[PDB]
Amino acid sequence: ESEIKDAETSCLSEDELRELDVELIESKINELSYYVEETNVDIG
Amino acid sequence: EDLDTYRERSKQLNEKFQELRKKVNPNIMNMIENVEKKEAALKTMIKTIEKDKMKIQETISKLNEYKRETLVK
Amino acid sequence: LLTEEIEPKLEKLRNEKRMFLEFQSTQTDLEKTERIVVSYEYYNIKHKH
Amino acid sequence: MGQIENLNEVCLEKENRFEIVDREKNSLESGKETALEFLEKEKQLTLLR
Repeated sequence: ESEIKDAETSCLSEDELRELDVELIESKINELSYYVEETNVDIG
Repeated sequence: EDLDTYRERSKQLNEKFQELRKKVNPNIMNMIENVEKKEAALKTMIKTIEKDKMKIQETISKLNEYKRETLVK
Repeated sequence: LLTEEIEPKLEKLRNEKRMFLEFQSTQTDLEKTERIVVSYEYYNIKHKH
Repeated sequence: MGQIENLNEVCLEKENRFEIVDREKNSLESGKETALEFLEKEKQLTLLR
C-alpha cells in the first residue's frame, strides 16, 4: 500500500503540498515516460 | 475535430500490455527462420543419436555371430 | 546437458513469439473496438451538437 | 599416470566448455541491472508525480 501510505504521509501539510513546482513535476513525469519507453525492466 | 464502457478499458489494457513488450519483434520473420533451421539441426542431431545407438548395438550383435560362424568353419 | 540447459532459452523465444502474436491480435482488436467507440462517440456528439 | 592424466584432460576440457565465455551471461546481467536502475529511477519519478 505504497500509493496510499505515501499519499497519507504527504498530505506542515499545506507547506509540503504547495512548495513543489508544477513545471518540475511535469518535466520529471516526461523524463520518466521517456525512460520507461525503452527501459523494458525484467528480473533476468 | 481532434480525433461498451469496459471495452475501452480492455483495449487500453491490451495496448499497455503490448507496450510492455518493448522488445523489438519486427524481426519475427528471421527469428522464425532461425528457429526452423535450429529445429532442423536438432532433428538431424536426434537422428545422429538414434543411428549411433543402433550402430553401437548392431556392430557387436553382428560381430558375435560373424565370429561364431567363421571360427567353426 | 547443454541442450536441456539452452531449452529454457528456446521456451523463452517460443513465449516471446506466441505472446507477441497474441499481443498483435489484441492490438488489432483494440484498434477495431476503439474505432467503433470513436464512431459511436462522434455520432452522439453530432446529435448533441 | 596415463589414465589419470587423460581423465584430468577430458574433465578440464568439460569444465572449460561449461565456462567458455562467462561474459555473455554477465553482459546480459549488466544490461538487466541497468534496465532495473532505469526502472527504479522511473518509479521514483512516478512516486514524485
